[PDB]
Amino acid sequence: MIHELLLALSGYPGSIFTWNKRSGLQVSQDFPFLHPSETSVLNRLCRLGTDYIRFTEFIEQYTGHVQQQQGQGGLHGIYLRAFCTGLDSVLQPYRQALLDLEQEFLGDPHLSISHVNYFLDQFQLLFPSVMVVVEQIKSQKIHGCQILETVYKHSCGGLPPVRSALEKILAVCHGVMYKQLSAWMLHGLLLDQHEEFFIK
Amino acid sequence: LVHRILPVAASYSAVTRFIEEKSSFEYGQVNHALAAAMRTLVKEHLILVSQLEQLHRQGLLSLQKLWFYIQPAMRTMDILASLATSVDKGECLGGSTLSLLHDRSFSYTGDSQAQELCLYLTKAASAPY
Amino acid sequence: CYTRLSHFSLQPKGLVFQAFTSGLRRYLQYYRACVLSTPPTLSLLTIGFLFKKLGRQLRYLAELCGVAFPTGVKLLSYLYQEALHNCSNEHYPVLLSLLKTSCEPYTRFIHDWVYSGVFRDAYGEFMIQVKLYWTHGYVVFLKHIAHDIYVCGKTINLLKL
Amino acid sequence: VLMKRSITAPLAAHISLVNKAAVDYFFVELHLEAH
Repeated sequence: MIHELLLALSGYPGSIFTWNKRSGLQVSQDFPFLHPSETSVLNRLCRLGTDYIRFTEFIEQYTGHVQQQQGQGGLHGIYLRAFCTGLDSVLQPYRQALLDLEQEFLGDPHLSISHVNYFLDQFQLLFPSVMVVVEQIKSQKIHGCQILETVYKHSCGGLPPVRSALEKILAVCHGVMYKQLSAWMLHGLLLDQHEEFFIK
Repeated sequence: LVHRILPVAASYSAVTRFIEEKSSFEYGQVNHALAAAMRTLVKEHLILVSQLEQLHRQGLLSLQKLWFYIQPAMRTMDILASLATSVDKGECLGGSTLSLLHDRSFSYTGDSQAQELCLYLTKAASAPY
Repeated sequence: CYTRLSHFSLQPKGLVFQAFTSGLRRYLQYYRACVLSTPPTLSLLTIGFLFKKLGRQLRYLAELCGVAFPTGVKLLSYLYQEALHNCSNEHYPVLLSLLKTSCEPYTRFIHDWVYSGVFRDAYGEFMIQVKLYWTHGYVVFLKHIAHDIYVCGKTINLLKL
Repeated sequence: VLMKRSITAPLAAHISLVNKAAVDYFFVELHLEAH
């Protein structure tokens, strides 16, 4: 729960922090040796691990899909494939901050959860903000270039870390937009299966 | 792990026997030269293992380190063992052992590491004929 | 899947399949070289995080091969469609390095009719096999040159006689 | 981008020479215009 917590926040659960597909990471709430207050701090940290397990499951599942053997992106195809390649790179400092926690707990044998809470309360904000960016794409079956608009309407975010983190994703998938445009504007041929780039 | 390393040991013993057998007078003019061109490739295989042994004297060598080091020798002795068995199995003397080497030069054309070994053996074996 | 790759690509039927099989071992040795050079003794999670951006590509290579499988011009064009298929992602240079050496004997077969005119066939991987004299039966790459190769060879094979 | 230029550029330079040499071989040697 000092190493099991870094392991469960790494996305590998364990039967203290019981992974449930409904309740994400869930402490099992009845313990005679710890007590209800640290349980609440553990639940508060398990929100981040729940979001991370759902993010990694979405990235593993919907790479758009694997070698692509009906397609729409994340059901098969390229623009949301650029979205997930942006998404794991955006989630990278959370991994590296966890690895830095591991070295500090390697150095000192007794560090608090309030120590971990203060170090990870900057990702405690960024994760629920990008959850809605993924959720609109899943719900409205957002096909092709409308993902570009969907991340841009939240690139007017007003948490400045959230604005910059979504800007990185927009630059990445603008990469594949510029890639298709440098084919049709330059060599005269479209290169699009079932996704589009605003020219029929 | 040593079971994975032992193929270069097995692909060495079948090369030294080929050079020891086909250096006899009955094997013509060209199969002499084919067993002639392989021994400069035997020299490098020994030199690596002596250098690794002198490195092992300092204790700065591991079993994983050795398995990393011997990767080119595992390929080069394998091509020599393939040529050795291909000359032995189908009896190849004179012009017949000059055809098979020209075939293996066409088998390896895009690697440029096994091609150069095989192309060196072709020009060296083509000297008496 | 690494063990499932060495079981599948160990042999040195088709010649372009041999070329593709020998190109795969040019990559698997790099996979064995990047491993076991960096970490003497590292943390557990460092291993799972380090081999994540690389290992999923190794699982992608299972769906490319079997672990049926075409041969000839069929395989050389299937691997081509696999390129534009997944172009802009990180699987462009590995598939491109496989295609660059999987076409290497086929370019010799093409390089016969342009330079020498000696038609070379082993098992039928060439799309073309062998008074009137013009019964070399003919019937992906651009078709603007495909029919042209067929007459560019037969002109040389007529001038030899 | 998949531009097949490394194949057809050392090839189309030779195709035209072969075909021009063949038609010229017919005309100035075997008198196809005379038949």
